[PDB]
Amino acid sequence: SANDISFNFQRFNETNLILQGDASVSSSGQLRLTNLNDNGEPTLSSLGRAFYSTPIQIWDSTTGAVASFATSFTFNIRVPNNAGPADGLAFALVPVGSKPKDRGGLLGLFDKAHTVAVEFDTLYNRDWDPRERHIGIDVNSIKSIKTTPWDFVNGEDAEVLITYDSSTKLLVASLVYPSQKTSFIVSDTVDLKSVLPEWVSVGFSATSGISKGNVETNDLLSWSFASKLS
Amino acid sequence: ANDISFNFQRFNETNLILQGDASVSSSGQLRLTNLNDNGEPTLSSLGRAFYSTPIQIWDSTTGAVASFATSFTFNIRVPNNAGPADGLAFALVPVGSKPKDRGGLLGLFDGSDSKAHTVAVEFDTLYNRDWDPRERHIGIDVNSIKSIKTTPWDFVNGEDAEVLITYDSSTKLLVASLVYPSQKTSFIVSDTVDLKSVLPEWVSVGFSATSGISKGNVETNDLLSWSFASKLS
Amino acid sequence: ANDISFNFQRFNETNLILQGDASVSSSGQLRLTNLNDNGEPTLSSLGRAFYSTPIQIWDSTTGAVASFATSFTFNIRVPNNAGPADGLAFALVPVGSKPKDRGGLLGLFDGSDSKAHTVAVEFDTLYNRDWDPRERHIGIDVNSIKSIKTTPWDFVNGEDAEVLITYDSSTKLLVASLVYPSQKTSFIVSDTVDLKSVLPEWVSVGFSATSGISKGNVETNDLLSWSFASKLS
Amino acid sequence: NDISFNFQRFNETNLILQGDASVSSSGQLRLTNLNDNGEPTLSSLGRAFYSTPIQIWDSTTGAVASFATSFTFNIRVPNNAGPADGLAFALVPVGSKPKDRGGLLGLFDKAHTVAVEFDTLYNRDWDPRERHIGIDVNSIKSIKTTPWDFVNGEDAEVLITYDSSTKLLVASLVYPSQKTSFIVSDTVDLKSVLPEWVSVGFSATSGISKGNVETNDLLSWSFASKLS
Ligand SMILES: *[C@@H]1O[C@H](CO)[C@@H](O[C@@H]2O[C@H](CO)[C@@H](O[C@@H]3O[C@H](CO[C@H]4O[C@H](CO[C@H]5O[C@H](CO)[C@@H](O)[C@H](O)[C@@H]5O[C@H]5O[C@H](CO)[C@@H](O)[C@H](O)[C@@H]5O)[C@@H](O)[C@H](O[C@H]5O[C@H](CO)[C@@H](O)[C@H](O)[C@@H]5O)[C@@H]4O)[C@@H](O)[C@H](O[C@H]4O[C@H](CO)[C@@H](O)[C@H](O)[C@@H]4O)[C@@H]3O)[C@H](O)[C@H]2NC(C)=O)[C@H](O)[C@H]1NC(C)=O
Ligand SMILES: *[C@@H]1O[C@H](CO)[C@@H](O[C@@H]2O[C@H](CO)[C@@H](O[C@@H]3O[C@H](CO[C@H]4O[C@H](CO[C@H]5O[C@H](CO)[C@@H](O)[C@H](O)[C@@H]5O[C@H]5O[C@H](CO)[C@@H](O)[C@H](O)[C@@H]5O)[C@@H](O)[C@H](O)[C@@H]4O)[C@@H](O)[C@H](O)[C@@H]3O)[C@H](O)[C@H]2NC(C)=O)[C@H](O)[C@H]1NC(C)=O
Ligand SMILES: *[C@@H]1O[C@H](CO)[C@@H](O[C@@H]2O[C@H](CO)[C@@H](O)[C@H](O)[C@H]2NC(C)=O)[C@H](O)[C@H]1NC(C)=O
Ligand SMILES: *[C@@H]1O[C@H](CO)[C@@H](O[C@@H]2O[C@H](CO)[C@@H](O)[C@H](O)[C@H]2NC(C)=O)[C@H](O)[C@H]1NC(C)=O
Ligand SMILES: CCCCCC
Ligand SMILES: CCCCCC
Ligand SMILES: CCCCCC
Ligand SMILES: CCCCCC
Ligand SMILES: CCCCCC
Ligand SMILES: [Ca+2]
Ligand SMILES: [Ca+2]
Ligand SMILES: [Ca+2]
Ligand SMILES: [Ca+2]
Ligand SMILES: [Mn+2]
Ligand SMILES: [Mn+2]
Ligand SMILES: [Mn+2]
Ligand SMILES: [Mn+2]
Repeated sequence: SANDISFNFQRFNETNLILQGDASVSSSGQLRLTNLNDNGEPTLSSLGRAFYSTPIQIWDSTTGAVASFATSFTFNIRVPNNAGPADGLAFALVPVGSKPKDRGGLLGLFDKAHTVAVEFDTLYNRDWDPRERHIGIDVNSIKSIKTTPWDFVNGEDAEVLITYDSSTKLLVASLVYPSQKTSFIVSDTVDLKSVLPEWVSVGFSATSGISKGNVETNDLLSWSFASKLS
Repeated sequence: ANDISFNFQRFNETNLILQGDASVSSSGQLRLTNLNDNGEPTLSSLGRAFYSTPIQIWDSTTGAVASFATSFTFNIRVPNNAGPADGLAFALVPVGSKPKDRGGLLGLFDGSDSKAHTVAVEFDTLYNRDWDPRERHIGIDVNSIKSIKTTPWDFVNGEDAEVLITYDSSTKLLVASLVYPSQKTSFIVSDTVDLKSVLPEWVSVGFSATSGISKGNVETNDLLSWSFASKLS
Repeated sequence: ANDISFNFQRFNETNLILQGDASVSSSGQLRLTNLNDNGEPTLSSLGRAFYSTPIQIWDSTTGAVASFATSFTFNIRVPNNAGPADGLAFALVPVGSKPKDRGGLLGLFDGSDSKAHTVAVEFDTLYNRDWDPRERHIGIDVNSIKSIKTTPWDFVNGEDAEVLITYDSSTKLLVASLVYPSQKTSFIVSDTVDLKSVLPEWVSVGFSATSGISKGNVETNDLLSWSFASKLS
Repeated sequence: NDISFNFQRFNETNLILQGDASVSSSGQLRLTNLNDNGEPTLSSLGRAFYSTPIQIWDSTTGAVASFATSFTFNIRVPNNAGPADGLAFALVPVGSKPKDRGGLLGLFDKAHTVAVEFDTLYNRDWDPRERHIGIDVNSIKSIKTTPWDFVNGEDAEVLITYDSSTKLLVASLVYPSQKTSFIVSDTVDLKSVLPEWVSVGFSATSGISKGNVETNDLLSWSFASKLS
């Protein structure tokens, strides 16, 4: 029963995605999670999500097996002139068929949750966030089990790698800016069996801010995923 | 680029589109055609099953064509005092394609004058005199149940068959091989296929099978494992 | 579990052990056998070439046996008014083994009473009356030039042949296939081989080829590309 | 010209061992010397390379490899000692011999060498003060470092990647036991520093002075390269 799935997209197409809320694929093959107006500028209170169109098996109830996975992606978050960024984007494992949740600081993921995410959090929410912008590991809550500071760079491609090792239960997320040569990493244990259903949708969720001048694009340029169910 | 790879040692309904009689058993076998509650195959059965996300086979903007490889183990079992019919096939079909004719048309083709935009590799257990060669055969099927090429296949009742199908977009060569690990026998067929001119840009990949329409011509059409990989140049 | 994988679209001497007449050309072809000053293959030529790191095929502590898959493109060219001889083989051999007999023994086996501890897949272009089947063939060779199993091979002069060899350690099935993309012809042979009982734990993987010993029986033995993968379960 | 390997246990048969390096009966790559009590010894120097060279770039085509390596290491310091000197993953010229002991990690003394060091001993002439992960381009004086909170005797998991399209080299380390993680990244022009073909592997040294010593054990190693 040793199952695997791997995919690699250097360009996106709608045909193998479930798009929700504001998410679209551009004619240039970019996954734009949040809404652009007719002038190509990001709008307020935007919420988009996008998932690979086939569910991934994360664990097996008969055998007690848990999947290991790795994903990499390139994102571009651009803030217009005279604006600050909000709210961020996340890679997520969510229940099959789940619909977007609350927007703004809850990143379309949160509002019995069964969601694990890695957030790239561009806006301080004083009720649960650390002060600086951060990479967070989110287990059924917007209040991360662990964060690491992230020195956000406006409009420059970020390259992410997230891995999950089912033998150590360690989830590790890293981001590098090839242009700035800066890099960030966070790691914590997450018991996927105890939090997620057996099958999940994998993909992304992103929101723009709810108030004028708190806004950003949330673009994915490339995405690779691989899972192995031991 | 748009690459995809999967490996199923056990099947689950969650990542398949099942059509007609196809089911996944509680043991994780993909049973393409109908079994009664005693595990005996029924007449005039038709099932298909596809991976639930479409595969990009070629790109009209760039002219790129995918290369792919698939392997699978199948088990065709014929009840005592029957011969086998009709066979099973691995296929690339248009997204949202519905099953076609039963019996000798393997749920992939019909007697219509419309092109199926379907490429398949058939494991054909029943002679249809209007298009088949006389012996049981592996065929390469391009928009027709009349294979562009076949090779004889010495069918073995109820024994696991291991298949490998490869498509090289640089030579346009499609190659299908089958081995019976129990009998140590092997078969192979090869032909060129221009995927761009026959398939749409995106396809569903999976299987189609039919049982015979007449008493004493019947078989199971079980898949035990399936691996697929595609790479769009 | 341990693995090794490599893929060469062009050869370089830096990652090969070359023996006898084997050379790598400035165009990146692995030429196993020699050319005379007239640009024709010479008589009694013998070359071998191995990946320069040994592969672990099995483990005596764990009882694990490797599964492997290899693919390669070869070009055998015969001068006008000649027939081909003797052939080329993919082989697993003991680490540090030296070339064996010329001609019909393909540089892999000799007339000694010692076990060569060698498994090969031969592409045999010359009938040897003491042990061969009548037609040219793909053979599976276990410690002897007298193949445990062969399949006829319709040799085509000077056309690229594409080979795939797989070994599944769970069924012990070794399968070899050849296709000519130009002719769309294909051949396959399969048999079980217990690698633990024949090979040492570590082997060198690569090729062996010979040209004929008598005028008018001669060929080139060129490798154009080679991919290998092993997985020690 | 692509190459991939994965060793969950080591064997001598596919390695070039230099100086003190050995493979144990348990299949661990021990880069530095152990005494009869299984304790690490002073002034040890060991290297170990995959026994086939890797093609890193091609002068005819201008192609540069992308690569990725992962490995688990165990650095153990005896009681009443501190650690020295560290271990490194390196790309070195084919047939390269070990260089200087101690703080030079067996790699330096233009040695046409690129390395990622896990540096357990402050050398005031070139190091930053805290233990660190460094990117080393032809010098023991890293082009870039990041602090590393060394944990005595706990398994460390490393990932190093090199993307030839961005020229970005990234190294990361995690302690699964402590849930701590570290990362450093810089651009490296491999064409201008390495030969076309290299040996890939490890170099490690134990300290030269009493009470500065460590084991330098590799437990698993995966490597993959792709010459575009
Ligand atoms: C392919 O993969 C699939 C999917 O993974 C495999 O299918 C699974 O197989 C396992 C093992 O056989 C099944 O486990 C068994 O489940 C039953 C309970 O079944 C009923 O409840 C299911 C759960 O419902 C809750 O959770 C879901 C989300 O996870 C939620 O949507 C529901 O609304 C519900 O929520 C409620 O409960 C929660 C806590 O439990 C609360 O928080 C929440 O707020 C609510 O109160 C449900 O999915 C299931 O429905 C499926 O199956 C029915 C048929 O029964 C079908 O009609 C439906 O369409 C669904 O498909 C049911 O309603 C449980 O009783 C079993 O327990 C026995 O075994 C355990 C294990 O040892 C023992 O501890 C027990 O004592 C007992 O003896 C068992 O756990 C699982 O139900 C099933 N899931 C699905 C989605 O089908 C499939 O087998 C794979 N195929 C192959 C070939 O391998
Ligand atoms: C990586 O993978 C590799 C390859 O698979 C593994 O390596 C292989 O490991 C196996 C298992 O250890 C080795 O084979 C064994 O080697 C044993 C030693 O072989 C040598 O020594 C033998 C004995 O030598 C003594 O006796 C002879 C007389 O018979 C004298 O001539 C000689 O001088 C010695 O005499 C002295 O000691 C004896 C002690 O018995 C006294 O009696 C005398 O008084 C005197 O003092 C010798 O016979 C033999 O020919 C060798 O020289 C051997 O015992 C055993 O049976 C077995 O063969 C492989 O050698 C090794 N292979 C390679 C390629 O190196 C490795 O394990 C793996 N590593 C991991 C981590 O898994
Ligand atoms: C993704 O692929 C789809 C399908 O090939 C493309 O959508 C088709 O585009 C053609 C060309 O304009 C239309 O005539 C079809 O009707 C489209 N089909 C659908 C379902 O709308 C699409 O262009 C590709 N997307 C990107 C971003 O490349
Ligand atoms: C195999 O690789 C070797 C080592 O790079 C190539 O030889 C070198 O080629 C470069 C560029 O052509 C020269 O700058 C070096 O001086 C060569 N060194 C030698 C010949 O030792 C060699 O050409 C490659 N072989 C093939 C068949 O491509
Ligand atoms: C380290 C995570 C495993 C990646 C393969 C699914
Ligand atoms: C994804 C594999 C390509 C097919 C040619 C052997
Ligand atoms: C190493 C992969 C080979 C498996 C044999 C089919
Ligand atoms: C399907 C390709 C086989 C050659 C080695 C991966
Ligand atoms: C061979 C894979 C390279 C990946 C480096 C980012
Ligand atoms: Ca926030
Ligand atoms: Ca028929
Ligand atoms: Ca012969
Ligand atoms: Ca130092
Ligand atoms: Mn946050
Ligand atoms: Mn037919
Ligand atoms: Mn022969
Ligand atoms: Mn240092």
